[PDB]
Amino acid sequence: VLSPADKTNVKAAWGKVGAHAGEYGAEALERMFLSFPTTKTYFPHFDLSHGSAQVKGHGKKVADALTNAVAHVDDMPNALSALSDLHAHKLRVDPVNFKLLSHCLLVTLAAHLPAEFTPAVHASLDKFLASVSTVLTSKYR
Amino acid sequence: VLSPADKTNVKAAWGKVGAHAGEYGAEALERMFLSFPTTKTYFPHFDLSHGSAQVKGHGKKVADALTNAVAHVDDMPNALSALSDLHAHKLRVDPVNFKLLSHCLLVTLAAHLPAEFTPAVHASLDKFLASVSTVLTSKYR
Amino acid sequence: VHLTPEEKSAVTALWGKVNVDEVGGEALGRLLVVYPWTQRFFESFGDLSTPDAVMGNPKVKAHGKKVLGAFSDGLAHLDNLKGTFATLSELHCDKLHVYPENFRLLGNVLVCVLAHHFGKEFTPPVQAAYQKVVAGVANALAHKYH
Amino acid sequence: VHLTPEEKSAVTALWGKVNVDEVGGEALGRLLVVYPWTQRFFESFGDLSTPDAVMGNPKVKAHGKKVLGAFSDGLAHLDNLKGTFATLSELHCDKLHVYPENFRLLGNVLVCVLAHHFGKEFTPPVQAAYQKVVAGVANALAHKYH
Ligand code: HEM
Ligand code: HEM
Ligand code: HEM
Ligand code: HEM
Repeated sequence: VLSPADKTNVKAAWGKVGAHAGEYGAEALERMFLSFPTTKTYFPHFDLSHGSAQVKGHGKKVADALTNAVAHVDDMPNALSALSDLHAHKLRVDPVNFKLLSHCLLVTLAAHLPAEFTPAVHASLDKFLASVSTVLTSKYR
Repeated sequence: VLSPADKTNVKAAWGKVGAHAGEYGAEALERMFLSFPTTKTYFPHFDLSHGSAQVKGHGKKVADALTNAVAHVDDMPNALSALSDLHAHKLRVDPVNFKLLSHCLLVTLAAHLPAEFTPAVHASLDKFLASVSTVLTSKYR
Repeated sequence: VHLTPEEKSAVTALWGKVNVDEVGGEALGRLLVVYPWTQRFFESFGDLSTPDAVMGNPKVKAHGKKVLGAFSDGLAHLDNLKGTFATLSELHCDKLHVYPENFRLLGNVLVCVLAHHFGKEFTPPVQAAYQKVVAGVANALAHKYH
Repeated sequence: VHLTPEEKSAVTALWGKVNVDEVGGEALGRLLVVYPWTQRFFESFGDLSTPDAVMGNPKVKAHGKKVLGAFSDGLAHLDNLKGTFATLSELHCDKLHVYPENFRLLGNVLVCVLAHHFGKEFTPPVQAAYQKVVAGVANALAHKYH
């Protein structure tokens, strides 16, 4: 889905996010790896330690991919075409992991923007992230 | 997602289904109600018994809605616009029930078309049904 | 539940700060708003047509409070989380017929609400401690589905 | 596991006919094809890049057979399905780290495969008996996640 309303919220929260986008994407993974250790299985060649610059640079990666989504939210599929391949085909990431990632992303959003992280915005973020996830796992589908 | 392949499959199996479409839609619910009795909670004014003509007529309803999807698979959202409202908004159906229904739908498909219910087709049907469900519950999203 | 001394200290030190009056409602509210299907369960709660109407419903905030209790209950009963929740499980299992996955949602939204209220103080490590508890409770809950 | 006399008669009567050589592979095969993420676990199985390559893999049909065993095992041990599966749970839980939900899918696809092989003989009522069993196994399996 994603309503004209959702669309508004997602573009709002992110507007808010700004340049810390990358900073947040990394916090997200970090949170993920600690709370969901099983996910750690995909980054075996990664230094998953606290200040790992590896995880640091990946966060930007993810973060930027999410930025690409927001700006092209009305065309995610075509937008994330490449990423779906990597994740579904090449990586074969268990769809469940997207639920775990999205969670930490939310948690991160919440931990930093108490002002903008309204119940309504929260919902639109969750909706948006599920869209992203669906496409990124759409090759399974 | 739903690839040019998926799309081919869905259209193929259904072509195969024919006039028995409605016949199967009802077998599907029946199977659902017996296997997942918690679902029965939504049809309290329905005679959920074996030959229930209520269940009978609903099956065609569901069945026809699935046919509408197949033919408009490239625009499910707009197609099931109404139905998403009914189910998400007005009925507030637990998304989980869609997983339960689609399962019974598959099970019915399989019990009737052993010839066309290939592992490849099975996958495409599953994918398709997930699509319909996501739309039918996208007002929650 | 395991919760290392460190983890325990993290969990305990946090819940200590938790505004029990308003967090349970904050979390229950958010569950209804984020997972709208879940609202089919609080039809007798009143107007839940808008998140505003949801976030300012006295029943919601009233109910959200009992929910945190059970959590306070469990948080200091990790030993026998199944013991503690038998009765509750029964209510939600074969009385409410609430799909156990909803148990997880709640848990997670509770995690966001906490993260919401504590900001930086809700570090990854504390989060993970909380992820453990939250899932223990949700598992204690859907126990009666066996 | 409850399975009324009638249900049991249904279950038993069915499994009796079940081609143990080829159903397990049929179901394991379909799992990899339907839920391709699941293939991350059988990388050492060989060529699984096409459904055909999947359905005609000797290790898949080789493996699919041990899986039915566990089921024959359980099917006739509904009394203590957790007892029967402790070792298996252990392998999949903290050895394979297979998300419990895949336990469910396998079960489901097992249902379709049966449905597929028995046709009309796989009535709703027998299906329901099987849904009970399949979920018991899946729950016995994810037991060590506690
Ligand atoms: C919104 C959700 C996600 C987004 C936007 C995302 C985005 C990305 C991007 C942009 C890349 C690198 C692409 C490049 O080469 O530029 C990547 C790689 C990767 N992703 Fe994700 N991802 C998401 C979720 C996940 C999840 C849930 C997992 C599994 C736990 C995962 C596992 C991986 C792995 C293992 C890599 C490759 C790392 C490497 O070898 O460099 N991703 N992802
Ligand atoms: C994707 C699969 C499904 C399709 C295509 C579908 C389709 C339909 C259709 C076409 C109607 C009738 C609407 C009207 O003309 O007023 C309907 C009604 C309904 N559906 Fe479904 N449905 C699906 C899944 C489900 C599930 C999983 C449930 C939950 C058990 C459910 C519960 C209901 C209920 C309770 C009604 C209203 C019946 C009445 O009060 O007359 N549906 N659905
Ligand atoms: C960790 C998760 C949960 C906990 C700890 C919890 C706790 C509770 C508590 C303490 C009560 C009321 C006790 C009393 O009447 O004395 C309750 C009742 C209730 N729960 Fe939950 N709950 C959880 C999740 C859920 C979910 C996911 C739903 C589904 C929407 C749900 C639906 C309800 C409803 C509708 C009632 C009201 C019962 C009535 O008044 O008849 N709960 N739960
Ligand atoms: C009904 C659910 C399942 C049952 C009854 C089952 C049964 C079994 C059995 C009997 C074995 C080997 C027995 C032996 O070595 O003596 C096994 C191993 C294995 N299972 Fe499953 N399984 C189930 C679900 C799954 C799922 C969902 C996955 C994930 C895709 C999975 C992945 C594996 C793998 C990869 C092995 C091989 C372990 C090794 O040889 O190192 N299983 N399972």
